[PDB]
Amino acid sequence: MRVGKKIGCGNFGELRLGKNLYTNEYVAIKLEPIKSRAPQLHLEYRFYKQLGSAGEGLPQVYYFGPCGKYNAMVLELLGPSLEDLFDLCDRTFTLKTVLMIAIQLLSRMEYVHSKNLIYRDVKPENFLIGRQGNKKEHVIHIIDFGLAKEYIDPETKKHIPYREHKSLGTARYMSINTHLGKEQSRRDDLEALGHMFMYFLRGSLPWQGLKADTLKERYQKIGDTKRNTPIEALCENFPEEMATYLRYVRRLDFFEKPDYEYLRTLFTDLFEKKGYTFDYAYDWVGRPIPTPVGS
Ligand SMILES: CC(C)n1cnc2/c(=N/c3cccc(Cl)c3)nc(NCCO)[nH]c21
Ligand SMILES: CC(C)n1cnc2/c(=N/c3cccc(Cl)c3)nc(NCCO)[nH]c21
Ligand SMILES: CC(C)n1cnc2/c(=N/c3cccc(Cl)c3)nc(NCCO)[nH]c21
Repeated sequence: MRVGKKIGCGNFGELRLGKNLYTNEYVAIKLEPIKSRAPQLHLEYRFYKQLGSAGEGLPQVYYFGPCGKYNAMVLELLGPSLEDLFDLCDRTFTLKTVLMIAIQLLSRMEYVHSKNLIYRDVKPENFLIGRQGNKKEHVIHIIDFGLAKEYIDPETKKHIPYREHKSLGTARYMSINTHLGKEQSRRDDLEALGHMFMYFLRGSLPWQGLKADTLKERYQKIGDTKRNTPIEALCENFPEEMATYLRYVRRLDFFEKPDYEYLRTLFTDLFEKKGYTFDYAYDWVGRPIPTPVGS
């Protein structure tokens, strides 16, 4: 409605509706308290700037600066997330929808990697369609670069070294090697995507809803269960290509450049085999799509 409206409640701050005075267009204002003892917003801004707004499926970024008691980052206003659309579609997606998502997100993640960044926060909440009117509703955008990292050193142009005993993104989708505390690299982004694709097809993953003693133990139980769930069991009654995908990405080496084209062709060949047309008729098309604003 009017600018200044709260349009999102984030983990580190909030999201408000703004206007671009140059165009009269609505924009998104991401806010983080200046008092934050774990500031993330400026890091994110710097990453967005390294990516640029050239490659498709990245929000345009306009501004970073202090705004009252907040730091403010202003960027392109988008539509709902894949998780919201998953909820709208009663928490399963068709194969056709999942393949259209997968093919696009493989290009998106490749682009991110091409800019020397690893993403490290794959989850459905972080992939948003464009707004309805704005003719980019078919485009799946990647957002939230707060957990990202430069994996090629700017100075030496060398890949970051291998390391262990690391922190611990989001437990539901993270790679097995992330659970083991290994430094994440390009492979881990692709494995998390694969877990997300299987989440969409199945409706859930078998390491969801586990009970723990503490956060530490839940991460442990989830990681243990991922290892104990064979890909064959995980992908039972879905096309073999899903299992082929998971095997490939699980078997990538730390420094290895993924063959993104191989993975996209795996899904495109299945897409053609099934007789599907890439018409952007996702499952949610024809349903009432949430919109952040009208005008
Ligand atoms: C690039 C980031 C800062 N960005 C841009 N647009 C959005 C966004 N748009 C909304 C917000 C509320 C409802 C809807 Cl349908 C879209 N939501 C979110 N997050 C969900 C908060 O409601 N992030 C957005
Ligand atoms: C009335 C308030 C809620 N409002 C409305 N629109 C904006 C706003 N819009 C911007 C700021 C920078 C670039 C662009 Cl394109 C829009 N920014 C801000 N704050 C960031 C710049 O001070 N506030 C805005
Ligand atoms: C691209 C830049 C010049 N730009 C475009 N629109 C804005 C902007 N929009 C506002 C701010 C306050 C109220 C309203 Cl309605 C819009 N604010 C700001 N504030 C930050 C200083 O420019 N910048 C804006």
